[PDB]
Amino acid sequence: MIVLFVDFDYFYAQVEEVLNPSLKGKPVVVCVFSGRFEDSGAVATANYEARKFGVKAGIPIVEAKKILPNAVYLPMRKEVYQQVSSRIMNLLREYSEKIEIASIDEAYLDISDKVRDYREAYNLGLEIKNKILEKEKITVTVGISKNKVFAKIAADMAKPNGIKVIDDEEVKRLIRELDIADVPGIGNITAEKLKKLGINKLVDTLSIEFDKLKGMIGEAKAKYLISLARDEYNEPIRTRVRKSIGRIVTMKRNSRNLEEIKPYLFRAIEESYYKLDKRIPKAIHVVAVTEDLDIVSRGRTFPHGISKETAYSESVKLLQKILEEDERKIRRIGVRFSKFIE
DNA sequence: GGGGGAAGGATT
DNA sequence: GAATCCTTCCCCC
Ligand SMILES: Nc1ccn([C@H]2C[C@H](O)[C@@H](COP(=O)(O)OP(=O)(O)OP(=O)(O)O)O2)c(=O)n1
Ligand SMILES: *P(=O)(O)OC[C@@H]1CC[C@H](n2ccc(N)nc2=O)O1
Ligand SMILES: [Mg+2]
Ligand SMILES: [Mg+2]
Repeated sequence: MIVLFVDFDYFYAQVEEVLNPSLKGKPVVVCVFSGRFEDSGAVATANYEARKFGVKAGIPIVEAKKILPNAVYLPMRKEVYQQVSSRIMNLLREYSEKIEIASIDEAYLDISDKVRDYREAYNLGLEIKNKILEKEKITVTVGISKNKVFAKIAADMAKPNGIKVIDDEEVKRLIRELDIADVPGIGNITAEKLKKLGINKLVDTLSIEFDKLKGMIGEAKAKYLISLARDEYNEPIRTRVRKSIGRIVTMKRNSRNLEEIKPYLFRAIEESYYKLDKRIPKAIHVVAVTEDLDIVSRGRTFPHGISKETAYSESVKLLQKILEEDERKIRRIGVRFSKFIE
């Protein structure tokens, strides 16, 4: 089994770059402006020029403008990015039908039946980068290894516009030396608590009693890390669809008033049914964000499809429940749709 | 005993 | 901040 993983370089910022020639060699920061106070919101993506001075995804915009005030700041245009992404993934499909589109900026190809060894895979990867650059002017990084996780790790390593093979000797070395925080699917909440116990490398995961590990990070992550350190991670490359679509918006202050909150909620529904195409969800969640970092939701699932008009009524009810079962005022309001037909 | 569903939590 | 996916828990056949 040979896996070829493809990840798009600083993707939202790079698409803005391709579109706007007046930008490339400068620092570029793609943001989501919550539209509240001036410069309210966060950084979604920054190019490498911007990253050098500390500005990266998830930091507050006002923070990015202190450590790098003169950069070019741009609002997120997710639909533009999604159009480009869709085109590149159709390019990817041509190299393998065994493809796992994991997110808007990355995918896994099972190229086992296509190539006989890592040398041929590396040439294939080069051909893939070349065609994506040619057709879309977008640089990508390719990872190649024996399974999905290590192929991504290879891409993580290959910096931007790179390509890298992690062979079998290399996985063994990586199991012992790679930081747990560098493992796909392991975020900082998980990395930090493990690190306090001295669990810093994948191999350490074997040194700790399974039951303690499961009590810390949960059964799934435990087994996941353990399977990695044991060099027996399986999981084939399979077709993936987006499971949920939704809209969450920030309100201009506001509070508890129903008829005040309702107009935002309604817009989020419009946008969510817009983005759903002709998918048809069976479940709906209304999500509100309180006056703190507190996120509260209420949902309902039906034995059938939810018509858009029906989305309206149910979503108000769900909101009524949130308002009734929580005293804090509401800052942001949204809706998520899931459990689609087929 | 194991879906399924709901509510909260974590990752990108 | 926004979008999405993951984790835990409850209940009933
Ligand atoms: N706190 C965070 C972390 C990440 N993201 C988004 C930004 C990224 O565009 C996207 C995917 O993460 P990537 O690490 O792949 O980021 P980039 O594609 O922008 O750059 P790179 O390819 O170097 O990873 O997740 C976000 O919105 N908020
Ligand atoms: P990123 O570094 O570009 O990685 C994206 C991947 C796609 C799926 C997966 N993912 C997404 C969202 C959540 N909550 N959990 C995940 O594991 O990361
Ligand atoms: Mg990327
Ligand atoms: Mg990515």
